[PDB]
Amino acid sequence: DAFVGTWKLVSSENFDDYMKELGVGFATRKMGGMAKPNCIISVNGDVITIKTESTLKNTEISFILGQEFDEVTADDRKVKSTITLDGGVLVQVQKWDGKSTTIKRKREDDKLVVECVMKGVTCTRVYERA
Ligand SMILES: Cc1ccc(C(=O)CC(C)(C)CC(=O)O)cc1Br
Repeated sequence: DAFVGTWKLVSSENFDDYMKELGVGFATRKMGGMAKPNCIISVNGDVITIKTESTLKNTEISFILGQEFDEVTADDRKVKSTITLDGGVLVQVQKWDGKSTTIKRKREDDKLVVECVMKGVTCTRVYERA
């Protein structure tokens, strides 16, 4: 839709602070911090697939909107995820150990903008079409 495509990371703000708030250790933060992943979003019927690809780590999720699923995150958290579409924004929540984090993906001009919140920290990552 507005989201379908192959996207390349072009900027990132506050990602180290976001990872630190999630409890990610130094070695993993170091690897994640200067990663420049591609994000590949596709849809077939009810099922949306988001692939995130980078030199040292790939992940993939597939989901139906509104249906909770189990996810292993790139930093190895075992979480329960739910993704919904609200005002054209894809809103993902991950829940684990009584904590949560939200990841909002939105389309703005030429940008896929991804806002990640954990407690007081807000990270913004911008992707452009590859
Ligand atoms: C392999 C890999 C998997 C996920 C991420 C993210 O950064 C995910 C979040 C936090 C959701 C942010 C985003 O999608 O840009 C990075 C890499 Br490298």
